[PDB]
Amino acid sequence: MDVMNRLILAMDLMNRDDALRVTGEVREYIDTVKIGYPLVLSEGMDIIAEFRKRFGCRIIAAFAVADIPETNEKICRATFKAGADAIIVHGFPGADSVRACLNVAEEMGREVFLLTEMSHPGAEMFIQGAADEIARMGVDLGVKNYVGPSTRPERLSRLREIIGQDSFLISPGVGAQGGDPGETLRFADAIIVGRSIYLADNPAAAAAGIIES
Amino acid sequence: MDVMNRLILAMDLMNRDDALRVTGEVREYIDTVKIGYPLVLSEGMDIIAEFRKRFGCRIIAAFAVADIPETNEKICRATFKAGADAIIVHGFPGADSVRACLNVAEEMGREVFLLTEMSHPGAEMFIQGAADEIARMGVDLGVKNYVGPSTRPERLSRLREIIGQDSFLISPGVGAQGGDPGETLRFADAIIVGRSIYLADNPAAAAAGIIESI
Ligand SMILES: N#Cc1cc(=O)[nH]c(=O)n1[C@@H]1O[C@H](COP(=O)(O)O)[C@@H](O)[C@H]1O
Ligand SMILES: N#Cc1cc(=O)[nH]c(=O)n1[C@@H]1O[C@H](COP(=O)(O)O)[C@@H](O)[C@H]1O
Repeated sequence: MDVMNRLILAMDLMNRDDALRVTGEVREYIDTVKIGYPLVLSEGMDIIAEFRKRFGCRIIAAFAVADIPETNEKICRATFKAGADAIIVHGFPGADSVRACLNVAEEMGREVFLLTEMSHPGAEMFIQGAADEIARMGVDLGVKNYVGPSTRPERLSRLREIIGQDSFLISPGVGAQGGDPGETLRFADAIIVGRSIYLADNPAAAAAGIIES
Repeated sequence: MDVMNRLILAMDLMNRDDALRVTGEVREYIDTVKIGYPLVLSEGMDIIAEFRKRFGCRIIAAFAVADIPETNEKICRATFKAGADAIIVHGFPGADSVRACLNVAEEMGREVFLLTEMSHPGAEMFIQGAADEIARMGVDLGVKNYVGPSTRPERLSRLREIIGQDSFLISPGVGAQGGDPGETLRFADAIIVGRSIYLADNPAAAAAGIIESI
């Protein structure tokens, strides 16, 4: 995936009008948009088609997939049918759940991102201790795309080590959760940014600002 | 929560027509339906309102919520606005992510179910070794409703031990994944059943048969 400006917009606004406006305003800067459940549960899967029609930006469905293999397969099918380029899947439910998603993505020609360690404080309780093994599981399964935390650069460094230079790594937690764009991009290929852009008075200026830095 | 016949239907059919037809066939037996992302992503969140209108069943949103606190809060907000009575939330992302869901549920008069240990084989890799501690975290947070695996009755037993007899416990993995209805109801208050009913030739007979076995 060639992410324009190394910057992925996390569009977690929950009404259609505002989400469309803000994404439109930053389209000169960003060609890849991460759409998750706050927007999808508010406006429907039809929102993915709408973004493709309006903007011709790649769409990553941030659905943190975390069910049994049979249900993960259905979720991936529904999400790729709607037009997502990629889906984010949790590794902590284990290898069979991840494989189920890889099998659908292989079949429909789309991508899986493996979420390895999360960026919020609570991630320290259980996920962090499992994360290096989760990332190594991903590599053994042939996963090529990963997600790891902007808020813990030492952990993001370790996860880049495990997955190698050829793997693709994107990282949330920049801005509102306290991660730095520059320090993150020493390990991640691209940064994910939501609130620092979408809650700005001038989203385009906020995006331009991050990019210029 | 009083689940009729201790049986919750997991409605994971992916089209509106089949989902409404199958649910209508078993409505005599079941007043609680677990609706997950397979149905919601195929048909929209309006399907929740439509089930309440047609059936008046309780709806548990099986969304395995597993994001950062701020995002979990927005998912719970959207879900309860859509008319879900309860939502399923993962414990593995930690206490702050579960507390975000509890906060919204409290504000809206809804219930959070904490998914401790999952029922599929992959659960053994990472989740199982954290599951007792996740359950203890639930107790510490004041969680009253939990989910644990029919496929590992000794783990389900341990979950019931940790949370005590006054917490409510529901359990998937019955039928298709190899769990036994009667054995699971030694420890769980209610069982979740999907494919054994909704893939049956006569779903009504499948549900009646299950209820008879218990
Ligand atoms: N993907 C993902 C996910 C995993 C993680 O560990 N940390 C996150 O912040 N996220 C998501 O990234 C986005 C971060 O947005 P923000 O820049 O903090 O506003 C949100 O959509 C959040 O749900
Ligand atoms: N809730 C939940 C979930 C957590 C888990 O550990 N195991 C499950 O099977 N489930 C869900 O319960 C249902 C079990 O359905 P079935 O009876 O195996 O067809 C599915 O909706 C599955 O996604």
